[PDB]
Amino acid sequence: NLEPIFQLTFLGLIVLAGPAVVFVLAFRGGDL
Amino acid sequence: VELTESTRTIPLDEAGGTTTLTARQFTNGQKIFVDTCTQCHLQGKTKTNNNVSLGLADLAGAEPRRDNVLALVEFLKNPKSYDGEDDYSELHPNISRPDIYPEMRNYTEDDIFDVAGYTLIAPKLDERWGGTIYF
Amino acid sequence: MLTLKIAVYIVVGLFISLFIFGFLSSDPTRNPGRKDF
Amino acid sequence: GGRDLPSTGFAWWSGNARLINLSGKLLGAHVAHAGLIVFWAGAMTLFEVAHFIPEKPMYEQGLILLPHIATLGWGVGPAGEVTDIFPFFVVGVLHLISSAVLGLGGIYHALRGPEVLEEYSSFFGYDWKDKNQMTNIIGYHLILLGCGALLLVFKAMFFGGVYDTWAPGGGDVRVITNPTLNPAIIFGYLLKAPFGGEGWIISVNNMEDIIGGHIWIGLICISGGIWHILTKPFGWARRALIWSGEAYLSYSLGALSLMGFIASVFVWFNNTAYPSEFYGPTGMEASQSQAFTFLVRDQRLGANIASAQGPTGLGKYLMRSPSGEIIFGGETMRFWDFRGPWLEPLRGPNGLDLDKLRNDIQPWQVRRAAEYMTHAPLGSLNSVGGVITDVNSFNYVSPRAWLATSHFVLGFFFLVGHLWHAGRARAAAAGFEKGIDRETEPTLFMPDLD
Amino acid sequence: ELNAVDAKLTTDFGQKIDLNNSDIRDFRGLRGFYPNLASEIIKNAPYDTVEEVLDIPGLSETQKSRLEANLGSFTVTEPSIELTSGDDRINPGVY
Amino acid sequence: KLPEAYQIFDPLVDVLPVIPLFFLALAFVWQAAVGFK
Amino acid sequence: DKSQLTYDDIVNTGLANVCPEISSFTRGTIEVEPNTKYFVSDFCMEPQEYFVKEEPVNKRQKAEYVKGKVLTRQTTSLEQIRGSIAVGADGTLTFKEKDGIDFQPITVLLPGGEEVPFFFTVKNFTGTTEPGFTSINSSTDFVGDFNVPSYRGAGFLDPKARGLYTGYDNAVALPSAADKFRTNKKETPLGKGTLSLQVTQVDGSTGEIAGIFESEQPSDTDLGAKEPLDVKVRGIFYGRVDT
Amino acid sequence: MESVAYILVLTMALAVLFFAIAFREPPRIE
Amino acid sequence: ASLWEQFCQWVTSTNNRIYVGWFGTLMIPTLLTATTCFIIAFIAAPPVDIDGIREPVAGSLLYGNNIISGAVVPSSNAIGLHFYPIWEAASLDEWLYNGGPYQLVVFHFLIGIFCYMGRQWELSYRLGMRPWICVAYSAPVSAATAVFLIYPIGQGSFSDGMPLGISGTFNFMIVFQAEHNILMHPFHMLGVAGVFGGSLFSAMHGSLVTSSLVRETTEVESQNYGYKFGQEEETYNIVAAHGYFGRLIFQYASFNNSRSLHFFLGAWPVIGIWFTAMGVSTMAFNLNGFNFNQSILDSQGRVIGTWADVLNRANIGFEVMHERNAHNFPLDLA
Ligand code: CLA
Ligand code: CLA
Ligand code: CLA
Ligand code: CLA
Ligand code: CLA
Ligand SMILES: CCCCCCCCCCCCCCCC(=O)OC[C@H](COP(=O)(O)OC[C@@H](O)CO)OC(=O)CCCCCCCCCCCCCCC
Ligand SMILES: CC1=C(/C=C/C(C)=C/C=C/C(C)=C/C=C/C=C(C)/C=C/C=C(C)/C=C/C2=C(C)CCCC2(C)C)C(C)(C)CCC1
Ligand SMILES: CC1=C(/C=C/C(C)=C/C=C/C(C)=C/C=C/C=C(C)/C=C/C=C(C)/C=C/C2=C(C)CCCC2(C)C)C(C)(C)CCC1
Ligand SMILES: CCCCCCCCCCCCO[C@@H]1O[C@H](CO)[C@@H](O[C@H]2O[C@H](CO)[C@@H](O)[C@H](O)[C@H]2O)[C@H](O)[C@H]1O
Ligand SMILES: CCCCCCCCCCCCO[C@@H]1O[C@H](CO)[C@@H](O[C@H]2O[C@H](CO)[C@@H](O)[C@H](O)[C@H]2O)[C@H](O)[C@H]1O
Ligand code: OEX
Ligand SMILES: [Ca+2]
Ligand SMILES: [Ca+2]
Ligand SMILES: [Cl-]
Ligand SMILES: [Cl-]
Ligand SMILES: [Fe+2]
Repeated sequence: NLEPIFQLTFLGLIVLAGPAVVFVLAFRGGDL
Repeated sequence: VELTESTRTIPLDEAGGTTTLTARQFTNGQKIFVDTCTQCHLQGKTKTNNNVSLGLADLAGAEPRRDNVLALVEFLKNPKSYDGEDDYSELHPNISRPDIYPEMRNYTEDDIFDVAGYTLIAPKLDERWGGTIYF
Repeated sequence: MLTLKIAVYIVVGLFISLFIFGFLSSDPTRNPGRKDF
Repeated sequence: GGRDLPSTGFAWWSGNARLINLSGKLLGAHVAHAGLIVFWAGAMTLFEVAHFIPEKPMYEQGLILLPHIATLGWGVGPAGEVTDIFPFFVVGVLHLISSAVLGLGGIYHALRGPEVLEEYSSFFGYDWKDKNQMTNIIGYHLILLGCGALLLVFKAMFFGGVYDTWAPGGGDVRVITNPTLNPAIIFGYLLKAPFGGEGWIISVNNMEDIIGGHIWIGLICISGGIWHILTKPFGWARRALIWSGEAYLSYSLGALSLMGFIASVFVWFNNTAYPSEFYGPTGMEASQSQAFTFLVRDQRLGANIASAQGPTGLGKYLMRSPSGEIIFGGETMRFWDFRGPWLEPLRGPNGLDLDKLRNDIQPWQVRRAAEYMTHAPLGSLNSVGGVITDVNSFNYVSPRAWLATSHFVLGFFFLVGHLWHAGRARAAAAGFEKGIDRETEPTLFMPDLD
Repeated sequence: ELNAVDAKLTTDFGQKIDLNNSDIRDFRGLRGFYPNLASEIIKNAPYDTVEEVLDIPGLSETQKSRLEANLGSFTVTEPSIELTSGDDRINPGVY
Repeated sequence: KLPEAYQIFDPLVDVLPVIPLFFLALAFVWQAAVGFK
Repeated sequence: DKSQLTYDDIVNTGLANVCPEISSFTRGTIEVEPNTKYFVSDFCMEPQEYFVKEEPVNKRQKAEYVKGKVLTRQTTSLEQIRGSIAVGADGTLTFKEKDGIDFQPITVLLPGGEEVPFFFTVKNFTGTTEPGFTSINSSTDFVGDFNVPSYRGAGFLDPKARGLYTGYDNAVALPSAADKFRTNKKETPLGKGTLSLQVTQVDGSTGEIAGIFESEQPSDTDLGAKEPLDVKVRGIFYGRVDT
Repeated sequence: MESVAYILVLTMALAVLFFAIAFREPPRIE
Repeated sequence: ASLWEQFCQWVTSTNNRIYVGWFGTLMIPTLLTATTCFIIAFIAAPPVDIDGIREPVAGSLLYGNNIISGAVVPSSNAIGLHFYPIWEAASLDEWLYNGGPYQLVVFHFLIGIFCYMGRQWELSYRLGMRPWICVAYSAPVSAATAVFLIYPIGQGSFSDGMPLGISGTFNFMIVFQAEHNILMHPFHMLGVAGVFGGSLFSAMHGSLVTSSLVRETTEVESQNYGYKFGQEEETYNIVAAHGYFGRLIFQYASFNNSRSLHFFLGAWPVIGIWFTAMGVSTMAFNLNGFNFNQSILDSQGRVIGTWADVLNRANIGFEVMHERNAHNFPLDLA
C-alpha cells in the first residue's frame, strides 16, 4: 500500500532534518 | 496444512446446503471478530454468560440451530434467547439497532456473512474454542 | 478505644510538631561547613 | 558562557547545569521546552483525531487526549456520543501552530538572545538569591494559574458547560449553574481521609463541587499572586529554606512528584472528572459490573439472589459491608465504596435495595454493566485485553491504566529528582558538594563514638 | 465412604437429567429448554415422578409438546440439598 | 478520521507525535558534533 | 430513626446494621379477619446478644450458655424480608418467612479462644401463636421452627482441597495414608432452629410491628468435621404488616 | 514445643545484634 | 542557650552513637512500634480472615506455624482499603480477626523507612558528605512501598499486600505471576539484570581488589591486617587490577578510574531495582507483562505453541487454584 510509503518518506525527511541542521552548522563552522 | 477449501466449507442452512468462504472473506470475518466480538467472545467463550458460548455443541443446541451461516446472520439481525423465545435486540449487539449499538452500524450484510463464516470456521482450528472461561 | 485514639493522636501530633519545628529551627545552619546562608 | 568542561566544571552529560547563572539561555531552554509540550499536545491530538472511529468508544481506541477535551464538553452529546470531530481538530491545530511560535522563541533566546538578562532589564533579569524577584515571578505565574482555573469555571458556567456523567436523563454536557461556594464542603474534601470510603479529594463526585473548587483555587491563586508580588519572604522562611536555583528546582520537583501520584490515583478511582464514557470503567467499576451482570443473569433464571448463600456461607450475590451496607458479594466486597451513574439508581438508604433489584433494572444498565465488566482495566504490555491468561484476540488496554501507570512512574522518578536536587542544593549551599576537604575533614575533629 | 453426591452419581442422576437435582446447564442439551423451560422446571421442583413435569401451571402448548418429546431424557431421584441449597441449580460456580 | 480536506496529510500526521523523541536524540548528535565537551 | 436519612448520611456509621424502630410508642393493635393473609413487607432482625452452650468433660453437669463476642463486624442483621401472617379459623396467627436477606454468617469468640462460626438465619421460619387472636398486639408470640443450612456449602474447598461436589475425596499430600481420614468425607446436613418472635410494639396506623426474638440453632460443623454447638441469639425485630 | 526452639534462635540472633552494636570493637585510628 | 536550642543541638548531634536527627524523631517511634507489634503478632496473633470469606489463615508460631510458614497475615478483603486502626474495632479480638496488626506494622514500617532515607541525607549533611546515599536507598524503599502500599492501592485491598512472612512472600510472588505474568514483564527483567549484575559486579570488584592487595603481611596472619583503619595510602594496586581486567576482556572494557567504577557499582543495581519497583507499581494498575499466547499460527490458523504458551499453562494452574473459595464469578478482575 502507498500509505506506508508516504509515512516512511515523511519520517525519513523528519529524521534527516535535524542532522541536516547539525551538518550545515558543522560544515560551515556555525555557533555549535 | 494450508487453509484449504474444505476447512472454509461450512453449512449454510439446515437443509444440507453448504458455502465456501474465500480467503478474503475469512480474513474480513476474523478482523470483524477481533474488532467487535472478542471483548466478550474471546476464544469462542462468552465472558458475560458462558452457558451460551460460541462452541459448536452450543451453536447446534440453539433453537433453531445456529451452526449454519443463515441462522447466525439472522441472530446478528435479531438476537434471541437460546430457546428463541425472548427478544434480545436490546441486550445483544445487532445490526437492526444502530441507536444502541453504534459499533455495528457500519457493518454490511456481507460483513455479517463473513463474521458468521469465521464463527463457523474458527472451532475447527482450535480445540479450546468455546470451553470454560479458564481452560 | 476512645482513650487510646486520643492518646495516639496526641503522641503523633507531638512527634510531628517536633519534626516541623525542628526543621524550622535554622536547620541549614547545622552543618560542619558554611552556615551563613 | 562556557560550553565545555574546562570552563564550567560540568561535563556534557550535565550540560544544562551550565545554564544555572545564564538567565537568557535558561529562559530560551524553558521556552523551547514549552514548545515541545504544546507540540506533543497538538500533534498527539491530530494523531488521535486521524485514528478516531467516532461511533466506537474512545477508550477502545487508545485515546488519552480526546477524553480530556470531551470532558470539557466539546464534540460530544448524551452518553458521550461524538457529535462533531471539529473541536478536537481545532484544539490540536491551535496547539501545533502555537508550539511553532514557542519553539522559535526558545531558539532565539537560547542561541541569539543575550545570555544574561540582568544587564538588559531589571524586571526580567533575576538573581536566584534575590528573594523579592523570585516571589514576584511566583506571583505573576500564580495570577496566571488562577486565571486558568477561572477559565475552566467560565467554560463550565458560561460557554457551553462540561460533561456531567451524573446528569439526570443520562450523562450529558450540561451548564453548571449552582457551583459549591460553601467552603465547608470545598475544604472538607481536603480534610477527608486518604483511605477507603473517604478517598480525600479523589472522591469528588459532582461537577458542582469541581467547579466551585476552581472558583476558590482561582481566587486563592490570584490572592497569593498579589501577596507574593507585594511582599518579601519573612524571617522564618528565610531561615528555614535554601535560596538557590537548584533549591527552587528541587522544591518544584517534590511538588510535581506529589501531583503525579495524585493524578495517577485520580484517574484510577474517580469517574466524575474522568467519566467512564470516555476513559472506560474504573477497576472497581468493572468488578461491581461483573457482580451486577451475574446477579441480573441468575435472577432472570429464577435464583433468589438475596437468599442465596455462596460456598463460604456469605451471600453469593449480596452481602453486608463491615458497617452493614447491603453490597455485592465475592471479592468485589472490597469495592463496595464504588459509586457510578448506572448503579446508584438501584441503591437505597441502606445500600442495594431488593425492590429495585427485583423490578427496576433497565436494559441499558445491563448493557453498561456487560460493557464495563468486559472493558476492565486489565491488559498486557503489548495491549492484549483481559486477564493475562487469556489468548491473543482482544486489543485493549484501558486509558485509565496507561495514564495511572505513566503518572505513578513519573511521580516516583520526580521524587528521586527532588531528593537528588534538594540534597545537592543543601551540599552546594553548605560548600561540600564537590567532596570532603582533606585538611578540614569534619570527622577527624569529632570525638570517637565508643 | 462416599459423600452424598458421589452416591447420587451411582444412581440414575449420573446418567441423565434429574428434574429435582440437575443444574440448569444440563438442560442445554435439549433443544428449546434453556433458559425459560428449564427455569420453570427448576422453580416448580420437586417432583415425585417424571410425568408431573407436565402439570406445571403456566405451561404453554409448545412447552408441553417439548416436554412430551424429551420425557425419556428425565429421571426423578430424591431432592438432595447438597445440590439445591443456595441455588446451585442455577449457579453452581461453573462458567 | 481527519476532516476530508485534510485527509491527504494523514500519513504526515501519523509520524508527527514522535518528533519530540528525535529532539532528545538531536542533542546527543550535536554533542557528538562538538566532541562531547 | 434512620427513615429520612440518605445513603451518604448512613454510610460507614454502623446504622445500616440496625433495624428500624417504631418511633410512635402507640400501644395500638392491627385488626385481623379470621381467614385472611396479611403480607409482611420489610422484616428486619437485629441480633444483640450471643450465647453458646458449653460442652463440659462431665456428662451430668448443667450445660449452661456462655456469652460470646462477635468478631465479624456490623454484618449481623437480617433485613428486607418479605413474609406472610395468616389467621386460621381459631384466630391462630401464623408467621411465614418467604425471602430476603435472611441469613448472615456470624463468628463469635468464647472464653478460652474457641471461635464459633454459625449460620444465623430465619430461612423458611414457620411460627404459630396460641389460638384465639383477633389482632396483632403486645401478646403475640410467633413460636416456631426455621431451617439452618450448613455453614459451608457443598462447593467449599477445605485447605487440602477436599469438598462435597468438588475437590479430592482423599488426603493427596499423604499418598500411602490418603484414605485413613474421616475428614475426607464431607457432608452438609440440614439443621433446625427454634425462633420466638414476641411482639412488644404495634403501630396500627401504618401496620408496623416491633419486638424481641430468642433463637436457638446449631453452629458450624465445618462440613461434618466436628459436632455442632448450640447457639442462642437474642435480639430485636421490626416488620411492616400490609393491611 | 517447637515454638520454644524458634523463639530461642530468633532471640539469639537479636541478642547478637544488640551485643554487636553496643559492644562492638571500636574503630581507632593508629 | 534556650532549652529548645539545647534539644536541637542534641537531636542533630554528630556525637551521638546512633544519630537521631529530626527524621529520626519520626523513624525511631514508628520503627519501634512496627517492630514490637510485628514480633508479638508473629509469635502469638490468632488466625486472620485475609480473604474476607470467614476462612481464617493461621500465621503465628503459637498457632502451628514454623519460621518458614509463619506470617503476619494481611488485613481482610472485607476491609479493602479502609483505614482500620485499633480504636475503630469493637474489641481487640475483632481487630485481630480482621488483620489489623498488618495495617499497624505496615503503616509504621513505611513511615519508618521513608524517615530512614531522610535520616541518611541528614547525617550526610551533618558530616559534610555528599548527599546521595539516600538516593541509592530509595530503590529498596520504592520496592517495599510497591509491595506493601502501591499494589494494594491499585488492586483496592491491603489483603493484596505482600504478607509479612516467608511462605506468604512466596504466595504473593506465585499469585502475582498467575495474575500479571511478571516474568514476561520487561521491568522485572531489568530487576533481575539489576540483582544478577549487582552480584556479578560485587564479586568482580571484591575479587579484583582482593587479587591486587599490596603485600603488607605474612602468610601466617590474615591479609586484612595489612589495612589500618584511617590509613592515607591505598591498600591495593588499581593499575594491576586494570591491567588484569583489560586483558581478561579488552583494555577499554576496564575501568581505570576508581570514581567512575564505584559510580557504576552504585548505579546499576539501584536503577534495576527502581525499574522492577515500577514494574510492580504499574502491575498494580494491571498493566501486565507480555502476552504472547497464540501469537504464532500455522497457515490454516492452528496455534503453534511457544515457551510462552507453556508458561501460560503454568499461570492458569496457579490462577484457577488460588484463593479457591473467594471467587463467585467467572473473571478475576481484581
Ligand atoms: C528540552 C531539551 C533541551 C533544551 C531546550 C536544551 C537547551 C540548551 N542546552 Mg541542553 N541538553 C539537552 C537537552 C536540552 N538542552 C540534553 C538532553 C543534553 C545531553 C546531550 C544537553 C546537553 C547540553 C550541553 C552539554 C550544553 C547544553 C547547552 C544548552 C543551551 C545552549 C544550546 C547551544 O549552544 O546549542 C547550540 C546547538 C546548535 C546551534 C545546534 C542546533 C540546535 C537547534 C536548536 C536545533 C533546533 C531544531 C528545530 C527542529 C528547529 C525548529 C525551528 C523553528 C521551526 C521552531 C540551551 C539553552 C549548552 C550550554 O549550557 O550553554 C551555555 C551546553 O554546553 N546542553
Ligand atoms: C503520559 C504519557 C503517555 C501516555 C499515558 C500514553 C499512552 C498511550 N499512547 Mg502515547 N505518546 C506519548 C506519551 C504517552 N502516551 C509520547 C510522549 C509520545 C511521543 C513519543 C506518544 C506517542 C504515541 C503514539 C504515536 C501512539 C501512542 C499510543 C498510546 C497508547 C498505547 C501505548 C502503548 O502501546 O505503549 C507501549 C508501551 C511502551 C512503549 C512502554 C514505554 C516504556 C517507557 C520508555 C518507560 C520509561 C520509564 C522512565 C520514564 C525512564 C527513566 C529512566 C531514568 C529515570 C533512569 C496509550 C493510550 C498509541 C495509540 O494507540 O494511539 C492511538 C500510538 O499509536 N502514543
Ligand atoms: C515566558 C516567555 C518569555 C519571556 C519571559 C520573555 C522575555 C523577554 N523577551 Mg522573549 N519571546 C518569547 C517568550 C518570552 N520572552 C517567545 C515565545 C518569543 C517568540 C515570539 C519571543 C521572542 C522575543 C524576541 C524576538 C525578543 C524577545 C525579547 C525579550 C525581552 C524583552 C521583553 C519585552 O520587550 O517585553 C515587552 C513587550 C511586551 C510587554 C509586549 C508583549 C506582550 C505579550 C507578547 C502579549 C501577550 C503574551 C501572550 C500572547 C499571552 C498568551 C501566551 C500563552 C503561552 C499563554 C525579555 C527578556 C527581546 C530581547 O531579547 O531583548 C534583548 C527580543 O528582541 N523575545
Ligand atoms: C505554588 C505557588 C507558591 C509558592 C511557590 C509559594 C512559596 C512561598 N510562600 Mg506562598 N502562597 C501561595 C502560593 C505559593 N507560595 C498561595 C496561593 C497563597 C495564598 C493562600 C500563599 C500565601 C502565603 C503566605 C501567607 C505566606 C507564604 C509564604 C511563602 C514562602 C515560604 C513558604 C514555606 O516555607 O512553606 C513551607 C510550609 C510550611 C512551613 C508550613 C508547614 C505545614 C505542613 C508542613 C503542611 C504539610 C501538608 C502536606 C505536606 C500536604 C497536605 C496537602 C493538604 C491536605 C494540606 C515561599 C516563598 C510565606 C512568606 O514568606 O510570605 C512572604 C507566608 O507567610 N505564602
Ligand atoms: C523539570 C525537572 C528537572 C530539571 C529542570 C532538571 C535539571 C537538571 N538536572 Mg535533574 N533530574 C530530574 C528532573 C529535572 N532535572 C529528575 C526527575 C531526576 C531523577 C531521575 C533528575 C536527576 C538528575 C541527576 C542524577 C543529575 C541531574 C542534573 C541536572 C542538571 C543537568 C541536566 C542535564 O544536562 O541533563 C543532561 C541530559 C541527559 C544526559 C539525558 C538524560 C537521559 C535520560 C535518562 C532519558 C530518559 C528516557 C526518556 C524517558 C525518554 C525515553 C527515550 C527512549 C525511547 C530512548 C540540570 C540542572 C545533574 C546535576 O546534578 O547537575 C548539577 C545530575 O547529575 N538530574
Ligand atoms: C577452610 C574451611 C572451609 C569451609 C568451607 C565450607 C563450604 C563453603 C562452600 C562455599 C564456597 C564459597 C567460598 C568463597 C570465598 C572464598 O574464596 O574463601 C576463601 C577464604 C580464605 O581466603 P583468604 O586466605 O584470602 O582469606 C581472606 C581473608 O582476608 C578474609 O577477608 O576462606 C574463608 O573465608 C573460610 C572458608 C569459608 C567458610 C564459610 C563458613 C562455613 C562454615 C559454616 C558451617 C556452619 C554449619 C553449622 C553446623 C556445624
Ligand atoms: C534549544 C536546543 C535544543 C532544543 C530545541 C527545541 C526544544 C526546539 C523546538 C521547537 C519546536 C517546539 C517546534 C516546532 C514546530 C511546529 C511546526 C513547524 C508546526 C506546524 C504546522 C503545520 C505545518 C501544521 C500543518 C497541518 C495543519 C495546519 C493541520 C492539518 C495537518 C497538518 C499537520 C498538515 C536542543 C534539544 C536541540 C539542544 C540544542 C539547543
Ligand atoms: C480545585 C478542586 C477542588 C479544590 C481543591 C482545593 C481547595 C485545594 C487545595 C489545596 C491546598 C491548600 C494545598 C496545599 C498544600 C501544602 C503543602 C503541599 C505543603 C507543605 C509543606 C512543606 C513543603 C513544608 C516543608 C517544610 C517543612 C516540613 C518544615 C521545615 C521547612 C520546610 C519548608 C522544609 C476540590 C477538591 C474541592 C474539587 C476538585 C477541584
Ligand atoms: C497534639 C496534636 C493534636 C492531638 C489532639 C487531638 C485529640 C483527639 C482528637 C480526636 C479524638 C476523639 O475524637 C472523636 O473520636 C470518636 C471516636 O471514638 C468519634 O466518634 C465517632 O465514632 C464513635 C464510635 O466510637 C461514635 O460513637 C460517634 O458517634 C462518632 O461521632 C468522634 O466523632 C470524634 O470527635
Ligand atoms: C513481650 C511479647 C513478645 C511475644 C511473646 C508472647 C508469646 C509467648 C507465649 C505466651 C502466649 C500465651 O498466650 C496464650 O497462648 C495460647 C497458645 O497459642 C493461646 O491459645 C490459642 O491456641 C490454642 C492452640 O493453638 C487454642 O487451644 C486456644 O483456644 C487459642 O486461644 C491463648 O489464646 C493465649 O492466651
Ligand atoms: O485476594 Mn488476593 O489474588 Ca488480587 O486477583 Mn482477585 O484479589 Mn484475590 O483474586 Mn486473584
Ligand atoms: Ca467494542
Ligand atoms: Ca494513516
Ligand atoms: Cl492462594
Ligand atoms: Cl468474585
Ligand atoms: Fe571498592
